[PDB]
Amino acid sequence: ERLARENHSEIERRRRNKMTAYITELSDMVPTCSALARKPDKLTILRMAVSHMKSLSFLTDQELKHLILEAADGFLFIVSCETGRVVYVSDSVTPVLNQPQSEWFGSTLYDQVHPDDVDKLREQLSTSRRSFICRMRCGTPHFVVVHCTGYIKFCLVAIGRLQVTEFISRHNIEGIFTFVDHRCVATVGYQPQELLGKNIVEFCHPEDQQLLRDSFQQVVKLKGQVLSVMFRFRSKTREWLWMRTSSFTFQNPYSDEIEYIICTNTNV
Amino acid sequence: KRSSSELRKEKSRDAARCRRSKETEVFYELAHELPLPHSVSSHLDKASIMRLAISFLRTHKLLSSVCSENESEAEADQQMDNLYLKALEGFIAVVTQDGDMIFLSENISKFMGLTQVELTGHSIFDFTHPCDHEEIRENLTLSTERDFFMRMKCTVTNRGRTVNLKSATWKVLHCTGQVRVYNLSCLIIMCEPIQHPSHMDIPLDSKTFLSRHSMDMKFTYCDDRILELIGYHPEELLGRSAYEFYHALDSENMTKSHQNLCTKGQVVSGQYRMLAKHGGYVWLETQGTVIYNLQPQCIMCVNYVLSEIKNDVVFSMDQTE
DNA sequence: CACGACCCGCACGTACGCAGC
DNA sequence: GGCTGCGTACGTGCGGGTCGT
Repeated sequence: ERLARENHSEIERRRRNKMTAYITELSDMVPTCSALARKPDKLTILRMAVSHMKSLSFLTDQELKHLILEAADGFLFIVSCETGRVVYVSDSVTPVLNQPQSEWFGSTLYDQVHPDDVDKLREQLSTSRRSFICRMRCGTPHFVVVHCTGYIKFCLVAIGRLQVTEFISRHNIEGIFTFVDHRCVATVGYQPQELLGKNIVEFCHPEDQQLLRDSFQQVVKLKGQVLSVMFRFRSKTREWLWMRTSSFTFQNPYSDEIEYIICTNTNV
Repeated sequence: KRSSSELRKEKSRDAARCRRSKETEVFYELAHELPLPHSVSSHLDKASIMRLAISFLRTHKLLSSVCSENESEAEADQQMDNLYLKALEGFIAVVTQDGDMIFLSENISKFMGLTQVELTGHSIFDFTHPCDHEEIRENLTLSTERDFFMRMKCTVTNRGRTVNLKSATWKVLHCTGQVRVYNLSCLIIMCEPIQHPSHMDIPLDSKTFLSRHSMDMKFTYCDDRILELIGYHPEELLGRSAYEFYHALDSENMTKSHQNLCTKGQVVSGQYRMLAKHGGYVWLETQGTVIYNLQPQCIMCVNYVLSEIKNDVVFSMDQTE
């Protein structure tokens, strides 16, 4: 009994705060009140509200078209289920793909996707609703990654939308090359297989190699935290190269156990 | 002074009653007016009327001051917009600065159970799982494009069809959109729930394969269609953690995806690249979901493949073999 | 479709804050 | 300072809602 009175009176207070704040929220939303000299009688405030409201479900399909265009670089298209030929495409195809509609309208979808995707395409056209991922043209060839979302009714209706000097290496605790970037060959003129399967210090300079060893020691010691080390490095032109390598221990997000040392290797 | 008392508050009783009459009859006609059918717009809660009114009006505010009108009358076929609604799979949220959901699409029912009728105008943080409220909060203000995940309430469940608020199961949402401005701004996102592997509601391909891993992305199982696509036998990968195969330029983003997967329930990773048994890599997008008891047990992954294989260039000591 | 369990929303009566002949 | 028209804020009582075992 004596635990409801307070609870309620304060629930009520919450309601008053909330609601009167709703009113003063609506006040500065209807032109007439926001322009008006001072605050009007709540009653008259929302008299004005009704009167303005009538002066206009929630949005028209046109409005929400606009809306979801401003929510995704994307466009609508319709294609016959099992011939591939395009039937409709929204104009938004041009600001998304640079494709004239005279071009895109005639076409078959298969002749608009990435070649090796065509197989995957017909897989998604065999007779509920469907959704998948493909690559598409760009015109004026650099293709673009387009997510696709649609259904079946005869033909298929859907919407496509697009998602918006140095080199990198992975080692284990010993320093053994585990992964090596391809751009490495530009950096030090080496072929990854001439790097994989063996350590890194044998590429460092005789009077620097200790800095390497104990720096790796610190990297694993300094769990997760970054640290850089400068040293000299054998190119395959026999020539030596200075090197700022930034490394840090990767420990698994779940298990926080070592996986590999990630080093971003830069020349200075 | 009872002769005074009788004058004091009788006037107060019936006049305040008169005002209350005015008040009410003035509210339910606002509600009546609403875009909603009189069917429900009529017998509608008091405050919710205010919610919907405010929301509707603000929506038209930002909408109109996206300019996007002066040439509004002519632009596209109207049947195609009818279809524009339906073709999407996920709902649309127009959420303000302080997180007031001034527009949720109708499609929302199909996914969250809850309707826009119940939600339009309410604060987002009421409906979103905490521990996300701050992530969301970041995503709401200050380029302009947004892409993240959030845990929202759901009243449909795995085999249930319908449910009420009390039984709020958490459903994860891939949110992708922009942030338009009209002086203050407004977030505009398409949210799409991640489909569960056992409760698959859509078709896969031979082009799309499936794997199961431990909570540290150490494999447990995977079907044998791997070989045909990228050249690995499933049994070559069991004890192996997933990071040992990831290309480097991605594993940071993959770290993001994994720590999300732990912190939330599911993730959709970016288009990463994975090193084949031999030369080079293949593009890839994985949909990951965690399986509980109750305690976390497993992680299962719906792996979508995108392309063929830098065909020869070697990357790791696995390929060097 | 009962039943206290309640929780919610609702309005009523009223009490403190401001005009003015 | 009287006592009234004019309004927004506080607390309680009554009716129609949904759980739960």
